[PDB]
Amino acid sequence: PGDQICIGYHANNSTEKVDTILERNVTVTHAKDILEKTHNGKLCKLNGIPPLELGDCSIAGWLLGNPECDRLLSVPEWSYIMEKENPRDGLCYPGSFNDYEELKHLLSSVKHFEKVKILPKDRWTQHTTTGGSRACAVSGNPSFFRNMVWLTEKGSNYPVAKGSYNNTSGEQMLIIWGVHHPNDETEQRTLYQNVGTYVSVGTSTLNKRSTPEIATRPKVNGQGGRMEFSWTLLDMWDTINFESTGNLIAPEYGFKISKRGSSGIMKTEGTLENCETKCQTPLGAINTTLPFHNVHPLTIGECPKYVKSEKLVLATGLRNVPQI
Amino acid sequence: PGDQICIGYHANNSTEKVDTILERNVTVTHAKDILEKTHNGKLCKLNGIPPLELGDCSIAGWLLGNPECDRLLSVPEWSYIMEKENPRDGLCYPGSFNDYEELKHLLSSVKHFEKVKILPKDRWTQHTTTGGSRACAVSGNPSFFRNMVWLTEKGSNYPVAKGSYNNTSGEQMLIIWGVHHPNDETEQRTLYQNVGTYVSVGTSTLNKRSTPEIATRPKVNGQGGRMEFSWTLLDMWDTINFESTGNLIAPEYGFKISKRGSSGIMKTEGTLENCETKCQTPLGAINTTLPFHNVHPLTIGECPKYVKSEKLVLATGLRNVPQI
Amino acid sequence: PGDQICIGYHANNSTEKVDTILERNVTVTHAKDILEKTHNGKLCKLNGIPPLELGDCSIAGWLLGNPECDRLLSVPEWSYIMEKENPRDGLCYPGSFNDYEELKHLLSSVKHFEKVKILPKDRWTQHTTTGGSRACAVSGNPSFFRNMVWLTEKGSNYPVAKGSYNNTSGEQMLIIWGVHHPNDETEQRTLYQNVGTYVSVGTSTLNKRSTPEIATRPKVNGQGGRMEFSWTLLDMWDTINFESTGNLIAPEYGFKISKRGSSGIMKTEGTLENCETKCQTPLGAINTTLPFHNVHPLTIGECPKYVKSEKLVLATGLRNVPQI
Amino acid sequence: GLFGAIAGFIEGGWQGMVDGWYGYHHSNDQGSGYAADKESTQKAFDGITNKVNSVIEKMNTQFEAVGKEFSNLERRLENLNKKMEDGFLDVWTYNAELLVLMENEHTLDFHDSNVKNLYDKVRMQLRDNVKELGNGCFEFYHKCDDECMNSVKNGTYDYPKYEEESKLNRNE
Amino acid sequence: GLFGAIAGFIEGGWQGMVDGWYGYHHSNDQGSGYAADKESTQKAFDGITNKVNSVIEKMNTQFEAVGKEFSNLERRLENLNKKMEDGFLDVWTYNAELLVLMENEHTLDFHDSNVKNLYDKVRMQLRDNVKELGNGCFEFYHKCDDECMNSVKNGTYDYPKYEEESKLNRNE
Amino acid sequence: GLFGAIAGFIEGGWQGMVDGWYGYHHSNDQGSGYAADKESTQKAFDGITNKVNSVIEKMNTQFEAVGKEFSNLERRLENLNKKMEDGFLDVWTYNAELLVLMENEHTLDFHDSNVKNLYDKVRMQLRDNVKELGNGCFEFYHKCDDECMNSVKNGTYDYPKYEEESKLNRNE
Ligand SMILES: *[C@@H]1O[C@H](CO)[C@@H](O[C@@H]2O[C@H](CO)[C@@H](O)[C@H](O)[C@H]2NC(C)=O)[C@H](O)[C@H]1NC(C)=O
Ligand SMILES: *[C@@H]1O[C@H](CO)[C@@H](O[C@@H]2O[C@H](CO)[C@@H](O)[C@H](O)[C@H]2NC(C)=O)[C@H](O)[C@H]1NC(C)=O
Ligand SMILES: *[C@@H]1O[C@H](CO)[C@@H](O[C@@H]2O[C@H](CO)[C@@H](O)[C@H](O)[C@H]2NC(C)=O)[C@H](O)[C@H]1NC(C)=O
Ligand SMILES: *[C@@H]1O[C@H](CO)[C@@H](O)[C@H](O)[C@H]1NC(C)=O
Ligand SMILES: *[C@@H]1O[C@H](CO)[C@@H](O)[C@H](O)[C@H]1NC(C)=O
Ligand SMILES: *[C@@H]1O[C@H](CO)[C@@H](O)[C@H](O)[C@H]1NC(C)=O
Ligand SMILES: *[C@@H]1O[C@H](CO)[C@@H](O)[C@H](O)[C@H]1NC(C)=O
Ligand SMILES: *[C@@H]1O[C@H](CO)[C@@H](O)[C@H](O)[C@H]1NC(C)=O
Ligand SMILES: *[C@@H]1O[C@H](CO)[C@@H](O)[C@H](O)[C@H]1NC(C)=O
Repeated sequence: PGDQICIGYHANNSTEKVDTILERNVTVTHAKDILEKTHNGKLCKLNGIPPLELGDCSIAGWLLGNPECDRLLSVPEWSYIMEKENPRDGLCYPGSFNDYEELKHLLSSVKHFEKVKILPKDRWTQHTTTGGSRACAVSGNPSFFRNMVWLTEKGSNYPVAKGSYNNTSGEQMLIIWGVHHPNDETEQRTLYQNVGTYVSVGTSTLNKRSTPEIATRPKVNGQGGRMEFSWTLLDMWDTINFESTGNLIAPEYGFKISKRGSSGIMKTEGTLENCETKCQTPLGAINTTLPFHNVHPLTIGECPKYVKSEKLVLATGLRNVPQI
Repeated sequence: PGDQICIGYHANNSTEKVDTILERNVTVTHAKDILEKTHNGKLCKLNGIPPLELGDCSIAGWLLGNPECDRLLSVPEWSYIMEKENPRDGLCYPGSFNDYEELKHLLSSVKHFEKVKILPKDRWTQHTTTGGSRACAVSGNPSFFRNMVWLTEKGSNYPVAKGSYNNTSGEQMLIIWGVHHPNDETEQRTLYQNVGTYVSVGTSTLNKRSTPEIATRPKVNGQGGRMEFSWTLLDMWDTINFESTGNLIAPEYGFKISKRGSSGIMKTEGTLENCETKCQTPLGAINTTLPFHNVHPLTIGECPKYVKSEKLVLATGLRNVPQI
Repeated sequence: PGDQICIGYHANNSTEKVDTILERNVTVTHAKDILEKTHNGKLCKLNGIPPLELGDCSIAGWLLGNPECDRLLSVPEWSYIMEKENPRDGLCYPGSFNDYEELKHLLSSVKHFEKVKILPKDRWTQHTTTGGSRACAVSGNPSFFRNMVWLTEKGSNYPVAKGSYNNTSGEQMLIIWGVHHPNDETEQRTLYQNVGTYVSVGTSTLNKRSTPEIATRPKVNGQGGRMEFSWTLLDMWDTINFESTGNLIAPEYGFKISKRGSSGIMKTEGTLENCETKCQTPLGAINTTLPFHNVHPLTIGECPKYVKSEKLVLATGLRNVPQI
Repeated sequence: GLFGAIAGFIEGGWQGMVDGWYGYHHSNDQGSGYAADKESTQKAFDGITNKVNSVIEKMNTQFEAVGKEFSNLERRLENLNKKMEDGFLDVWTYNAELLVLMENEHTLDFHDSNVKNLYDKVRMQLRDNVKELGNGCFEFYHKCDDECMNSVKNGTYDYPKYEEESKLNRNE
Repeated sequence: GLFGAIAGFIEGGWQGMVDGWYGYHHSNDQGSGYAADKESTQKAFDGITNKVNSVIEKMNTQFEAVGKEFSNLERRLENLNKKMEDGFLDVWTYNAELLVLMENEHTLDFHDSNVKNLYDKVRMQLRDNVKELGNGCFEFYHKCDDECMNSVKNGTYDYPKYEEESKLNRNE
Repeated sequence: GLFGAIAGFIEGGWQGMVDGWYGYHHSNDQGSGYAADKESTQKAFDGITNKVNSVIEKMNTQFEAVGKEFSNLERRLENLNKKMEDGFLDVWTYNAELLVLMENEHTLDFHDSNVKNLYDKVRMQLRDNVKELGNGCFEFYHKCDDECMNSVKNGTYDYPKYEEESKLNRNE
């Protein structure tokens, strides 16, 4: 009965399971889970920079200056934008916003605006500029989008309205304007005196015109009329010209793009909490060094890669085999 | 010359071939073909529900009510729609259909309509409604799309035409209207009396207008004039308003979406046969439990996954090695 | 100390490295690099057929006949098109070109045009046709796009302008037209006499109209006015009809598609060299039998497949193990 | 193949072994015959069953082409849709075709490993009570009747039991 | 498994060998105990470390979903965007899940090869100075003290040194 | 490596064997020299040739980027096109890079299996007419001249022919 040497292998108390091609649910001595499945349930600052929290406002409500959005009249640099699925405060005077999704897509690469008073209201000397609507009422009185100017008849006249701005701000500038489509003729006359009007906008590359449409529509926020808004990115050193015999909704401001970068609009009903992260999802923030996550496909920041998997566990050790 | 025990392996008469990385055309003892390559060559009911067979009609011919499409005036729930590549019977009065592909895409999630008489013809008391065209002739006499109303002059007058419908049907409703662009002035006057007309449509979200275009065009189906059709999905409890001084082609009906679900339009010249399947392709129906098929990429129903492969055969047994 | 036989394996002086899953930088006896990384730095003929070199002209400059593009008035069949990132010579009279990217996409399947004089200038007997602009000056004198006709007032009148062409050329034909949007009324009157004008175009499928817009715009190439161009592919045996009370920019020519095939527009600042290739990239031509390349994603011709990899080397031999 | 047994040192397969993938042929005074090894065959069968399920189940969500239409002024969008649906189609064709070639290679080598392993199991049990002939067969140094054969085939061959007899026979 | 050692001819693992993946149990006059083989364990550790890095590094550029919005007259474009983002998502889920099943299989077989290889290394060194018991153990024909054991464990066992003694003992 | 032969029990490669991948070095009274094994080398060569063709042929339809342009009011469509063309590019880069790492691993192990298999073929033929030295070499118990060597190298070594002589020599 001689001396012996035996060759063998490690076993421990591990109950870590992995799958293979030939066999599922294999117990191994060591394993590496490579899938992050948890998040903190909060909306957070991203690298110290807070999102822009729109609250009840839509992108349109913000940029037009819906008076219910006044907290947003001046905002600092943001890391992402939080918008609700169906914000209440958008076009308070009802209507439409041309190429609105394209504008929202622009916002994914913008991180700050400087709002510039490009066409000061006081300079419309031949027109009334105090026009508002019960649809945008403030403290029980008719009012209007803060960033826009409703030009109307003055002394029963509406001379040709012309305004011009040369973008000397040093960056591309977002400019919005509108055309009022009245409910009826009494409205067209009381507001603009003229009939058969138009609104013309021209830059070096854009030539866009509207003739207003008088037509009976269902009331929205109490109004049968509509304001159709449009926008352009005015290049540096380019000039925008407005010209109108009536129905023009003029911008008073332009939004100079003051910071560019990777950003985005996150759809959420939640509110910003006092927390910090490198990777934000609509469900909450992720803090992991794992290469994959399965939390949500729409993330912002420095994020793991998303997969639909319920589990991803790599075997590192060997099959954990019970003692003899 | 002692007793013997030998270790060995199965061999049979199999000529089943597989490919591997190192070697092609390997004979193995057992194999599993995982690719379905056959179909029955027929168009079939899908889970007991027959497709909508358009025959010679286009989607537009159906929904406008081209009189050659009268078999389709009332149709039951369908599982898919069969349309020919180039159906003869579409816009019998020539013209165009705005956002027509978007309308066809809507049909991929709709499985039934209820056609609702939203604007009964008899209610246009101040206008003639019996207008038709030789382009839509029936039994040698001028006629018109069954679902639409051609409003014309009455007693040499065309007062402002206004119709309104509030969608109380309980579901979103597809509504189509048109504008007639005449060939010439004699046509504009004999039909509408007025010159310088418009057609306005408004809901809570849509504001769409047309001024008709008088212009010389090549004859299509005998006509130099054109009818340009547009559509909207009218939301529940929303109102659509029509308003016109002339050239309006009014709907008499709306199509309430009465059944929603996964569907689609299959392009085929074939006809429905008395057969049943879970998976329909344009070439014929598939009945298999195999995970892949290579029949056609455009399938409807509960289908295997499509690949371009000519063959997919998994080895299950071992290399089939000739006797010694 | 008996005789011996030993089993062993090849080793050589190879320093060829490969990576594997378990180990990087493995020396092997033989290896196959499957990634082409080199090109000749030149733009070349593709299978003996030279590209169309636009030089300083844009696609629009070419097709409209910007007088700075006169070398391109008749061009032979091409294999690809070379266009600069920002060509100087496009719309010399400023404006816009509707569906311009869609037109450029059409060019990817076209390899030759035959330019056909569809509407000879001399046939506009009731209108002036010699109109030009300092914006398109030639030898110090006002001129105009060579392919287009600027119809203006004759004897202080502009009768209704009507031109018609039936495409009997044997292929689909590209036709371009424009509408002039003047800066002011003095311009509208001096050029066209009429006010309240329109430009109508109609085929069997297209009905497109414009009313010109008089509006103050920043000067581009010295001009506040704009010409808005549009295009259509006129089917065989179809007729296009033009009709206008003013502001029409008529084509004199059509471009019959005379050769179809795989082509494309390559963006490059370079010039064609006297060389030949089967595979062209914007960086230079590739000549390899390797299955992959990493030169540039946008290639034309019979090309390897592109990947981002810095290296792809397959082991063919064994681990190259130092002598004992 | 990779493990050297199938079409290897065991030169051919057995037509006469009809009830499993791997097994035995014995030859003694009582006679001869084939028998499958039930345990190794069952393990291989469970492994292969799992493999085919796994390949299939991993491609249960692949791309599906949706019919859409595009106008004549939407050629870029049409081509994008086409390139996309084609692209996924080509990805899944490659995935299915590659997975199958790779797993076929592994399957064939798996059977080869299983045969080599069964051989080694028998060898490492019989030790020097047998001659290793080199063709997959072992020649016994002691008479091995049917019951002895069955102990080999179920892994309960008793080496000490036959040690003395074999050693004597191996030497004379 | 593929190489027949783990849960194979070496029937079970050792709870008492806590300082590596593979190794030895010795038994002599001086006593007994476990020891890891440092070299084979280190090589396996470096291999496995590289593998996990490689799988991870190969999926550092995968698809990322970008939030975009679409009007109610842009349903085809919306569905295209959805099908596309879904398509890449499904491709990467499959890639990650497959790569992991395939590499897990290879990892487990790699450990099995490493054990078999260490066994064979020891066997091919001891030659006929030992009995191969069939369970992963070798029984010596010569007394093998602690220092002798250490020569086996570091690959410097001296066969000629013990040849004469073992041969005599093997025969009497 | 996986099969334990290359950089394994056969410690190094042979610079002097220039005409194939695997083979022999013999040493007798007539002298010594190298020779490739033609059959094992040819089989490996055919296998490797097929492998490279298969990897290549499986990526003959991959994605191709098509140049398209987009206006400044078509940024969403442009980004969709970009994400798509980028997405397929990343998928194919991963596919090509992974396939190559995985197949390189298998190739290196394939050569290792081929060497081990050739060794075992020779071993299982020579049986106890030789000493297994442990380094890839066998030492003969009978004189083995050039013609005898050639029978080993082509798989027709006659064990019965030398059985009697070797056994006597092994024992005295
Ligand atoms: C708009 O403002 C600019 C800045 O003053 C005007 O002047 C020049 O415009 C060029 C055009 O790119 C700029 O690069 C320069 O900053 C300016 N240089 C000089 C020497 O004047 C521009 O001309 C203005 N536009 C109009 C129509 O008046
Ligand atoms: C259109 O019809 C509805 C149904 O009668 C009208 O009445 C309400 O509308 C709300 C709006 O969402 C519906 O939810 C309710 O079913 C109705 N409730 C009550 C208490 O009336 C609606 O007002 C009509 N629209 C117009 C413009 O008259
Ligand atoms: C335009 O030109 C064609 C060619 O002359 C005209 O004549 C026929 O048109 C059909 C229509 O597809 C062609 O297939 C034939 O080549 C022609 N055949 C005969 C017998 O005439 C066509 O009619 C012309 N269009 C108009 C409006 O006059
Ligand atoms: C996996 O194995 C464990 C223990 O070996 C067992 O209890 C369980 O049934 C298995 N789990 C699953 C999810 O199949
Ligand atoms: C495959 O093998 C069979 C028989 O072994 C042979 O007849 C045939 O040539 C091969 N088939 C193909 C398609 O190469
Ligand atoms: C690869 O190996 C070589 C020689 O074996 C060595 O000089 C070098 O450091 C390694 N190269 C890289 C890129 O790691
Ligand atoms: C194995 O086979 C022997 C011999 O026939 C039989 O007697 C015994 O019951 C079997 N033992 C086991 C553990 O299966
Ligand atoms: C290996 O082990 C022996 C025995 O303990 C020791 O004396 C020697 O130094 C070691 N040799 C090497 C080369 O590691
Ligand atoms: C193999 O080699 C021997 C010895 O040189 C030679 O005589 C014989 O012809 C060869 N036999 C075969 C079957 O290749």
